[PDB]
Amino acid sequence: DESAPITAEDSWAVISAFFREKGLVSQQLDSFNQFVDYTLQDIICEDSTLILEQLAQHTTESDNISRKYEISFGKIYVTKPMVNESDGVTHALYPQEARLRNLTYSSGLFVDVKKRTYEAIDELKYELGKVFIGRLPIMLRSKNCYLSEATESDLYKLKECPFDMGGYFIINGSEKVLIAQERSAGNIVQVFKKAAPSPISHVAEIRSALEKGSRFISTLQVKLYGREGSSARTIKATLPYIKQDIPIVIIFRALGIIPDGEILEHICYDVNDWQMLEMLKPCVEDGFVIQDRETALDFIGRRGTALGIKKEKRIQYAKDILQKEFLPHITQLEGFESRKAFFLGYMINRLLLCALDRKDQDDRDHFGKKRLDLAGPLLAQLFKTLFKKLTKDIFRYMQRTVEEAHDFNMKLAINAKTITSGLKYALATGNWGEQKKAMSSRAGVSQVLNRYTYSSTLSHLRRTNTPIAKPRQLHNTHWGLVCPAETPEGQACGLVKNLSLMSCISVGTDPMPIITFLSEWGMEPLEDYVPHQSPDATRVFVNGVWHGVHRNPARLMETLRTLRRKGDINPEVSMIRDIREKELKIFTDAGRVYRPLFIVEDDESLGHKELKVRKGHIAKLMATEYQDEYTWSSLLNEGLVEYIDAEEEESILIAMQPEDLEPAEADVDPAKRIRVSHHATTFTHCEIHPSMILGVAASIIPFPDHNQSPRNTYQSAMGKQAMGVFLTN
Amino acid sequence: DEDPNEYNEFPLRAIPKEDLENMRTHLLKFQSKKKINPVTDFHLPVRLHRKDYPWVMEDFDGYNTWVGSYEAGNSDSYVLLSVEDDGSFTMIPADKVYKFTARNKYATLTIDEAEKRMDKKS
Amino acid sequence: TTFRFCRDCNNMLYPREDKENNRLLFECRTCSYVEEAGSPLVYRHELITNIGETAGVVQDIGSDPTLPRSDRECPKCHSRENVFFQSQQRRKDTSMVLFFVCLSCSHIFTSDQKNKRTQ
Amino acid sequence: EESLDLDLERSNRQVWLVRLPMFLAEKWRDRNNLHGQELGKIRINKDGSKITLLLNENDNDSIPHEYDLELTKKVVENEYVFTEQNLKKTAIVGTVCHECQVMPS
Amino acid sequence: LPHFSKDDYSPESKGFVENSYLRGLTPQEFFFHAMGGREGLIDTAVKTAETGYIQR
Amino acid sequence: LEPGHAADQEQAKLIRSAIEHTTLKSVTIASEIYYDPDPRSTVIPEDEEIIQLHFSLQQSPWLLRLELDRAAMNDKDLTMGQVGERIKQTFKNDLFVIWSEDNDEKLIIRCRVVAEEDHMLKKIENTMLENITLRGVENIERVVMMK
RNA sequence: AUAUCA
Ligand SMILES: [Mg+2]
Ligand SMILES: [Zn+2]
Ligand SMILES: [Zn+2]
Repeated sequence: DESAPITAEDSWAVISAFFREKGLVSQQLDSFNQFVDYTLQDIICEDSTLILEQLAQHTTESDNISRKYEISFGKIYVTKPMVNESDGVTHALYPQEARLRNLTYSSGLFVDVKKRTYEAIDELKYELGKVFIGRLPIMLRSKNCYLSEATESDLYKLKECPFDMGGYFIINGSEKVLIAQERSAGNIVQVFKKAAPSPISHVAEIRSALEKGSRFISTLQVKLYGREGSSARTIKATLPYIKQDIPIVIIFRALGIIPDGEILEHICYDVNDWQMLEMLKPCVEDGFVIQDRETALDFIGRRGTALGIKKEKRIQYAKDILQKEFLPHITQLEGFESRKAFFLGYMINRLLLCALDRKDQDDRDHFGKKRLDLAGPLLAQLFKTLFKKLTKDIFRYMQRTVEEAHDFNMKLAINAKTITSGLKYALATGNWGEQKKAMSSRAGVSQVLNRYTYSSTLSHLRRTNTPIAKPRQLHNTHWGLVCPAETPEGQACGLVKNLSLMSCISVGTDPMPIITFLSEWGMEPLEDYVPHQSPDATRVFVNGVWHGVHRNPARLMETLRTLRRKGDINPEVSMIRDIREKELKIFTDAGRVYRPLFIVEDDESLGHKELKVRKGHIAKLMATEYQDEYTWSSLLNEGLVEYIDAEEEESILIAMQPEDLEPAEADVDPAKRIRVSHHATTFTHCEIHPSMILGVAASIIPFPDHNQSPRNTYQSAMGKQAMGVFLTN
Repeated sequence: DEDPNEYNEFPLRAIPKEDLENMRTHLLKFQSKKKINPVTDFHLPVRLHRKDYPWVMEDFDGYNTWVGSYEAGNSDSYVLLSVEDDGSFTMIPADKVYKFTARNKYATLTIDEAEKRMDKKS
Repeated sequence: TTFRFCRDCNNMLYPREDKENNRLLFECRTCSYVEEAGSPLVYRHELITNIGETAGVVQDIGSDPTLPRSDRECPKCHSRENVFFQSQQRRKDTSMVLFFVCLSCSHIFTSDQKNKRTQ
Repeated sequence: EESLDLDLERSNRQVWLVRLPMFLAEKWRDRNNLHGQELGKIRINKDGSKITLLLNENDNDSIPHEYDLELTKKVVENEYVFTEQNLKKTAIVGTVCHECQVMPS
Repeated sequence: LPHFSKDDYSPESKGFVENSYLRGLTPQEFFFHAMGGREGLIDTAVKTAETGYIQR
Repeated sequence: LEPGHAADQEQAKLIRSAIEHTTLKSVTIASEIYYDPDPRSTVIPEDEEIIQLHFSLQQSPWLLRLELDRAAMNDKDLTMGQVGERIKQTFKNDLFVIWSEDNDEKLIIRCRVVAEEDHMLKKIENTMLENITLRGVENIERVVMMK
């Protein structure tokens, strides 16, 4: 009977395993680790190498000598935490010594540097170690921290409390917690109705930004001029570095899509839909003046910039803007006009779809469209601006030392204090930016960890800040991800979110294994799309980048789901199939809040649709519970349980209780609350336990289902100020 | 299974390494809308020149010109299969694919003047 | 409406009246192309629309678990297996009429007890 | 020859355009030019037109797997192949009569 | 909520808390009461400064 | 309401109607532009009967044809006659108007002007929907009756 | 400057 359905008490055996593995601050640690193991290297390699060329006067010896010098950055190293005492000696440093001597719990950052030299005469370049760069503060309990592989008895000897959970830094002896910052997800197409007094009635916006590398915060607006009842309703778009909004047509022409109808094919996918097509006639009339690719680029080039007078100059510009500043996600490469044209057309399709009252205006408050910037990405943002600060100070040195041939001394070149004190400042003060000249910088990003009570400490490491439509309200999308009660009263009410117990935040994976997988599984590339040939084609996106289309999504979706539930596709990756809209969006993306749910399958030889997890797995876990071989990961790879973010939640159907919401009806207690039914035969998932919708503080409230809504909101604020033993140490 | 049927199979010479134009076999693609007919007394002549590099294609004057631009790549790739008199096939990889990429024309004594008129509009 | 393009240009067509033979044509403003009109209707406004109601009805409509089911007997195959939704035309005014899509014959039937449809 | 001129498509030579998986092409490169680089053979089966590609045994040690081909239409397009020699002469070699995609196997 | 079928205008779907506080709230009832509860806390919070300035 | 007619619900309705703003847009199902070159004979066989009368007991070959909603034409009490009269009285002698009877199944208004005419009529239909006031006072919308 | 108090 090891394949018997699971009861309601059994959901706790799964919850036990979730916490045995993840702990209460998996988000804080998993973020930092990702930044140390991967993110750090990629930051050293984006701009990385810098060169200086000294080309002569070509008069006569000692002239006519052209040289080019290189400086390259290879592997990045990072020691265990250390300290440099006054008397030279460097030695290991444990968290307790840091807190008492007010030191910083940081470790050394070391990078392989190489310095090449080249030379030519009056075209042929011919050729003629590990350096310390800074001290990076470590987050306690992370991979790099001493306390990570520490046993219980170990911690006690180290004068640390085993109940301490890590997730903070130690800067000058005070504990500091990075607060997750909530921002709107980028590379996302959103349509909004521009209010009653406006020339423009609707706008299609895309906040395009790179996953890493400079991060061009250029937002493209696709504007529908004219109001509901105004003649000549044209569509123009505001392009980065271009003062005026160019009529869509000219953009397509400048892209290479020259005749109307070839242009129309990219926007409207149904040749039948006369309604949308009539709406495009004004645009065609607007772009009638420009007839070829060249004249389109000139028209774009005319409208500066400044203007930048000269015919050859303006046409050359528009080329650069379309390549480097227009739709920078997708590609910033050359020959990708086809990709960026179809995207613009997908945007115009969405702009018109909303204006034709077929789709709703985008919910600016949908949680699925929000990201959380944790300790990882926060340090990554800071380290970028701090490493480009160092990179361009070495260059200033290479000029100073090639002028006087003063022997390019390494220690004089790299200023360690740049990155060391640059991070120490942020973490200490809290103005997340460079440096003692901060504003606007975002203060309160780093703050001193609440140590009043143990619960107070826990709830501080799960706190979310939202800076600046109706944000304070509890959204439906906040279900299972954020606590409905734990929020402040006054000013910050509903802008300070607290994570539910089972909530985790996507660390950010690689998109290529999925893009490579897709093409191989029937995905026709956008570069060869012919809308009227395959008109029912499901459009496939990976991080707001339209990669192509697929003819039988039904089978593809099942393959991709089996890929995740096996482990082949990472479980933190979100994949959604909106059948009605004919779309398949995939997210490898960092910052997405997810929750784990039980998987339910129609798949059962014996009877109905039943929860994959059986009483045999439950005992298989409680066997491992008695041992203190079957972990949470074990349930995850056996595809019994899955991770679902808010966007994916949209397409699923969840049962609250397993047992109570599974077998149909073939007296009743009056004292129990009135409950609904398991009418659904469609159930894709089941709720592990509904109490998990609550955060750390609300989870101490006895019978919160018997209190008036705010009385609960009050307790999850007061318990933070209740006295008790905060730590055994 | 058993083959009660017959199959005609030809040997494929996986691309010969050494070819005079081993290096360049390219695809020139025209959209059907362009309606280019190779069998035209007019299109007897044709010149293909790099524009200084998009390719420029032109017939005798008075005839349309096309511009050729290079398409983006992918994991799969295209090969050109040709058949010798003997059934054997020789395959050659496509170096580049260009979408052409021509004229109209009727774009002279205009464009700049039309935009100006449009400006006399606002 | 349903409009045509110029063969040769692929550019759109503008209506021209042939004053002499009192007939409607479609001219291309990029080349010398002309073609006679199919219908006399050139422009249709449509304020009180019905196009959007039964949108996105992919044969995979049954594979959406989010969609609710009913035991209503189909007008065609008489199957008591169907998924239902409301007018997908995202307007304020819009009635709460239901559209049922057969999990066998795929025919779209409504609950409208005021009027009779075919979409 | 005539500089900047294009060559002879007038002959109406026909060729086929086939999309091949990257992995297969990788294998093909392995074949020696000296050998003549015979990668394998193409099979045309009747009882409906079916075309498949099979690698030579030399290429891999196993049972050769056939790669089915999906025949496709010319599309509303005219595809022509032009070659450029080391000499940089340009010739209009042939027109693409048929398109096909070799599926991975 | 994801526990409901689409186009559900039923009392149970659109936030009708059927139960007494003595009986207890279902997870759905609990979250909807929480949404409704949060609204009041928002105006209590805001009104406080708006009301203050009116007085001045 | 006026002293006397204070309890008279029908008097209330009369003022409600005389004050609540009504535009040609609120009654229109769709407007259409057709090429109907013979003013005397129509390419739309439906309309054939409307001509046969609004002729018995020179102009543009381009026709503006709009369909009105019977249900809408009733809630905001209106007649084809009175609607048509407004259009006729708006454009004076530079627009030739005909209309289907209140009895007749479909509700139609056929309009013609008095080289280049396509854009001209698209302006006339915008003027018609947006600027033509049928009943009511401007700025006054949703008028409710209250006891 | 953050957190908090009624
Ligand atoms: Mg008090
Ligand atoms: Zn034309
Ligand atoms: Zn049926």
